[PDB]
Amino acid sequence: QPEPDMITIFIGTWNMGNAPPPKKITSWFLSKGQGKTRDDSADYIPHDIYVIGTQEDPLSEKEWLEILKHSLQEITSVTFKTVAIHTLWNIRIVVLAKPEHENRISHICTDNVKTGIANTLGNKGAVGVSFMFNGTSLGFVNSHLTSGSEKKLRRNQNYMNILRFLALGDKKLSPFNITHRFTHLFWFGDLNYRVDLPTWEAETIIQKIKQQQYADLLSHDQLLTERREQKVFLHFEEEEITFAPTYRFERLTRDKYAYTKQKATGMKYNLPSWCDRVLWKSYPLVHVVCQSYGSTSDIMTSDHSPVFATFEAGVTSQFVSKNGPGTVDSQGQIEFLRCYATLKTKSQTKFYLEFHSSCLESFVKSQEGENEEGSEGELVVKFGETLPKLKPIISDPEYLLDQHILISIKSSDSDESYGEGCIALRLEATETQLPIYTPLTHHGELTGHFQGEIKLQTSQ
Ligand SMILES: Cc1ncc(CNc2cncc(F)c2)s1
Repeated sequence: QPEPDMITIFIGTWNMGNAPPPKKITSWFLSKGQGKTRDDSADYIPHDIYVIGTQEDPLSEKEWLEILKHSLQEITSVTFKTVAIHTLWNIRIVVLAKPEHENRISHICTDNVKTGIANTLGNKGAVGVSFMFNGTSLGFVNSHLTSGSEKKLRRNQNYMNILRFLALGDKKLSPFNITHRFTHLFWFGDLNYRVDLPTWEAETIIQKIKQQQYADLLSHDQLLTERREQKVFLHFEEEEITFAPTYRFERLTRDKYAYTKQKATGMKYNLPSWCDRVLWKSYPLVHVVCQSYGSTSDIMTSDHSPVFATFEAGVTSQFVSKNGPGTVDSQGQIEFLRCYATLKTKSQTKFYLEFHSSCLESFVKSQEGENEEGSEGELVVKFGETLPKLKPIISDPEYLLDQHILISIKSSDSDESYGEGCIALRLEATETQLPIYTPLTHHGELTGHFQGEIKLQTSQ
């Protein structure tokens, strides 16, 4: 039975509004309703992995798992295995996988982050799950960010706290946050970004939604505008939105948006908004294709509608050779030529690099680079031809061309990372000098760039 080179992944996010679900929720897992929906001809085909994020979830873990498993069994006639479940307050993540994957999944991690301080600590934050699927690392984040139209900056701060402090994936990747630890990272939830239009325009917005004319609303969506301005979710993707705003509905229908200020809302307006979102970030040149992104129309117990997204994702096999794992494969090497880091720092410490990759026995430290002053007042750190030659554990091009090198540039004075990025080994040529490039981030904000050339030698 061959190992897969692709899987499909279902991502669901639903703010349940503290109400139990209705008896039938299958439309969620079938990607049926509004937006980019799944073809009816696929309804019996199970996804490989289902990741369910809830917010304001009133159920016990046992109660929700029974509903989820019975839903999937009805759709697919498959009894899914529980990979992980983790709950912080009323924020929950469930991961389910086809039984045939049970011995493909390992290194399961869970964690949570509580956002805010004093007043604002006690219900917002994030839960996450990571694991290895054969040779591929997968991370999943469900976050419930700060509410309210005038708190976009708070949401952005919540985002940065979550990516800094959520401890998932390989703890040996010490310089790297969750935005660099996984082949594929999915981040979803009630992100709570709003359509920024004046309150007086509520009925006009409702009109536009009834006409299915979303363009003049999406152009004011705070998540799209903050992402365009590089304030949040730098280097993440989101599918185009083609479904109506998923908040705030009157319960038990979808005919009415409930936007007016009430004592129950803290006298705040809740103009119709795309609160409920799915974004992803995959390593460079890894296959990932969104095959659905939409909302259900028939699940009406909450003031939010459920959101679904599905993906094709590239995966690799747990490779063994005569040599690696447990030795190098002398026939393989990775060389870096003419490399330099450009950093936004004012600091004047010397810097060194760390190269991390599961194609190495352990990470590799470089010599210090040569600092030069750049023409527009930046720091340029030159490595020239001084970088260590990296010795992969396996030389087979079928393995090595699918790998990635994580790079951290660290201060010699403090050993703190000033920037992290990732280089794909999926090159146009071997034994050939080729340009490489990554942006560098720290705490998920842009701090610089790394560029140079690579020369990859495989056994072929
Ligand atoms: C990484 C990014 N590149 C462009 C972005 C903005 N995308 C957008 C879509 N629709 C309506 C808008 F106002 C903006 S985010």
